[PDB]
Amino acid sequence: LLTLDILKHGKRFHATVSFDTDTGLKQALETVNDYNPLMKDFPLNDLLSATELDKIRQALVAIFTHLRKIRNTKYPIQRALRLVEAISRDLSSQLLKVL
Amino acid sequence: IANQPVVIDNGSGVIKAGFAGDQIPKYCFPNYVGRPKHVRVMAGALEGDIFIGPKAEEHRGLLSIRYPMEHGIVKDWNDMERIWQYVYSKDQLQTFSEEHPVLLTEAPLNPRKNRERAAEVFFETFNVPALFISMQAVLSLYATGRTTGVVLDSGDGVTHAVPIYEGFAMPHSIMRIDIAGRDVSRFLRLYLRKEGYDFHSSSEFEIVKAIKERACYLSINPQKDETLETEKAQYYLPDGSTIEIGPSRFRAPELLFRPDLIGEESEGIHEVLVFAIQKSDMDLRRTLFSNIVLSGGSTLFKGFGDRLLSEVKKLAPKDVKIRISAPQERLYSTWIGGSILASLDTFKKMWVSKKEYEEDGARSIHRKTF
Amino acid sequence: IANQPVVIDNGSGVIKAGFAGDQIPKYCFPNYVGRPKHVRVMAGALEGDIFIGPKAEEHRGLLSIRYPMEHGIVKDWNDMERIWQYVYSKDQLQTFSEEHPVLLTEAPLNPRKNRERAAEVFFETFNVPALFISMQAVLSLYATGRTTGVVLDSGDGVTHAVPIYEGFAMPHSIMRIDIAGRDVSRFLRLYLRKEGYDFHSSSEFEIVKAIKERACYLSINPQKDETLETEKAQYYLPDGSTIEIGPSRFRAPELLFRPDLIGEESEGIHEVLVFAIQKSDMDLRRTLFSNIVLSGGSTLFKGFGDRLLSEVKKLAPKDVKIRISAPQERLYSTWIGGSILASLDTFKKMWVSKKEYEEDGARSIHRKTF
Amino acid sequence: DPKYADLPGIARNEPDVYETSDLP
Ligand SMILES: Nc1ncnc2c1ncn2[C@@H]1O[C@H](COP(=O)(O)OP(=O)(O)O)[C@@H](O)[C@H]1O
Ligand SMILES: Nc1ncnc2c1ncn2[C@@H]1O[C@H](COP(=O)(O)OP(=O)(O)O)[C@@H](O)[C@H]1O
Repeated sequence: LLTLDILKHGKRFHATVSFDTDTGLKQALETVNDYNPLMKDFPLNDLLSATELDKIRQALVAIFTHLRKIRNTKYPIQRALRLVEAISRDLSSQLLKVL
Repeated sequence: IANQPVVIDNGSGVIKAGFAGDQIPKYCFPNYVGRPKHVRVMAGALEGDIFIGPKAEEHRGLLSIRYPMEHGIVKDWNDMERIWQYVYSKDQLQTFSEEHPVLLTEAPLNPRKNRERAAEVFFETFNVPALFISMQAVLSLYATGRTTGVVLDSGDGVTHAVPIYEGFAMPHSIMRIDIAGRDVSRFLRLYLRKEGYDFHSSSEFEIVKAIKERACYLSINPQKDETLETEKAQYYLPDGSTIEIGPSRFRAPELLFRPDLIGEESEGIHEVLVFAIQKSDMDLRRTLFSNIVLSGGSTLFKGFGDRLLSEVKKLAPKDVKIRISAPQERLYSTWIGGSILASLDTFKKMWVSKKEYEEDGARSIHRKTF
Repeated sequence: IANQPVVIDNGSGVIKAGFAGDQIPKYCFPNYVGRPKHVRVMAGALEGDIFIGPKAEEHRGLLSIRYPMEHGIVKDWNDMERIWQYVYSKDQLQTFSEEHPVLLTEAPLNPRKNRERAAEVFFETFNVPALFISMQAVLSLYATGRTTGVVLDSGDGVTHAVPIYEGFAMPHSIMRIDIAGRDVSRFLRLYLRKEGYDFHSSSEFEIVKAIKERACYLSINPQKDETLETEKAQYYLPDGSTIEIGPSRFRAPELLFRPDLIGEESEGIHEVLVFAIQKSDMDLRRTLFSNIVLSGGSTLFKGFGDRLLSEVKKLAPKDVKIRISAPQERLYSTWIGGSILASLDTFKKMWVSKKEYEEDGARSIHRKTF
Repeated sequence: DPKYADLPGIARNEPDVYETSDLP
């Protein structure tokens, strides 16, 4: 920050203003922390680590209950559908795995 | 495509330009077109008909200068096209018009037609990839490293005060008055006619501009100084003549603070600043008084800001801290700020697409005007 | 899942919230949604389109204020949701809306829809584990030690009187008028217009509130100062202007004691309390006259206690001892009572679980309303 | 400074901040 302070003292406002507005760090931290509780501790490992059909269903149950944190995370609708289709591909992968 | 964008300040008397990402405008030349008014006989004479650029000042005793932009509004569009092509000429930038995003400035509250026609020029004659037109105030705030303030500038033809609070501009508090540098110079020319010098030619008018920039100075109390005789500066013409100015050296830039002298019911520059503040809200008045940012070449008068403090202090409420910041690069604040805004990615998310302009036209720029 | 329940004093003038067990409410920000009025031009300006609390109190001039709740009844649910989200935000609590029980107060006699929609918000948008809606009278008794008394609160939007005796509330004796602090500020605004000072913007409405809180008092007599036409005490504005008032710093708060000035037949605050006491049982009058509790910010005017005493003394039967307990926490009494109630364990039995609401709905809230 | 010399017109030797005095 002191470097930016020196630049502000030397009035070389190009660097300071570009560093304060062009760095997408602000919206990045916002959107990242926004999706932080949903993308945290996801039990998808249970599907890829399941061997029994019971565990397949149990993994789906736990995953779908974990997926309820949506309102508090603002995840995009269509992108959520994309992740859903990825979930089913993990499902079908484990289906042929147990199969 | 997006190469290094170009910033052009259409100063109504001095156009300032250069690329973005720079730090100073290396292309500063007065705004006019000088055509010769004499007869050509000797082969091997000067070159070309128009004389935009430094060649004008080099051979001003031949030309017949014509100003294209009067009071920020362009009258002779062909001259502005020639000037803009001269900005892209081999002596100024050497780039091609189809290579850079253009950041054109504009005096606030200019007629709609001015923006429209400028769009036509930059997208039909020049085929620029992108174009953005903004206020001159915002740029000065960028160049002065701030976010809140009242940019009170004085270009060569338009003075105005734009109060911007925390990056949010208040449009209904914008005060614009068309009395700047050219009117100060014109009034000084009239005074020299009454002093017996009869400057009436075009080159003589730019000599008057040189006098205004060098010998005038502002008053403190024009009556205290009116009752007493003054220095009576001795300015030397390029010919070698000698001119004396007398009390008009302080009476000439009085037109800014008082347009009654030129016979015009309008407001002073102090009234513009004070009204521009008071047209806004109440919670912001104190902060706007504490942050007054000047710019514009016609604020470089010696002894100007001190009189501005006495004037605004005489008008503003009791004991409010009025704080005027006047940097050294006032002449290029709009350019430097244009370089700052044009050296960003938000600028890419802020200009007007050439395709979108072709699809829409005037409505496009009037939507993205802010 | 529960750890330190979140007490929320959903007041139409200022929302006070914090965790349970806290002796003092940590966050008391005003109840309004501030949206900007002036376009953003300069990049790097303020972020977001919704300003709540501390930010919408410093940049007040830039904003337009929309009160969500008026007269204890929510108008825009969107705004209340945003304010509650602000309460759980990083700058206020850093908690989740699923880990703490929520005690949200409410004025008495509000429509059922407020209770329904309030719980719908706290059970659908927020996945609150436990919600309990209370009265804004019992809580003041809790935070004042007493268990028998007449709670006479005057918030910014709704004043009422609830006679509670030995922990038993007598609901049929509840009197409630919808004339409070908002109306006093608004009527003060009309008095300034009659004194030549207009205010129409929403951002300048809080300056009217500022005048009220810093310069309004209550005369012990309505005519001993009326025809006297007293001095005009000056009062400074946030910019540096000057307002002299005179007959409005006492004429504006008499709207509480006589709402005929606003053009509405109703009962004054004194008649609210006296009628709430007289509607109760014959044996319970002396204990209610000797136990009067004050709450709400409108009960902070100068000379309010003396006026309230003299009015009740005129309306009460002769020689009855009238004691009006007036604590110093009239603004935070209801909240402190909420922090006490939520810190108990009977509150666990008093709330509503999430599945309770899912299996029942609004019915469960109207069941545990008292 | 050289950057503020190379240009034609610049306020050389002038106070940059104009402000009223203290004693409010
Ligand atoms: N040292 C000076 N003293 C007084 N006036 C000056 C000085 N330098 C420039 N000016 C005035 O400033 C004008 C330059 O106009 P300018 O402010 O550059 O317009 P813009 O800022 O819109 O380019 C000149 O015409 C001249 O009248
Ligand atoms: N010191 C004061 N003197 C007089 N009135 C006040 C003072 N402070 C606040 N008020 C008024 O009382 C209101 C306080 O709101 P409050 O009574 O808490 O409403 P609520 O109970 O609905 O939150 C403020 O909006 C203002 O109208």
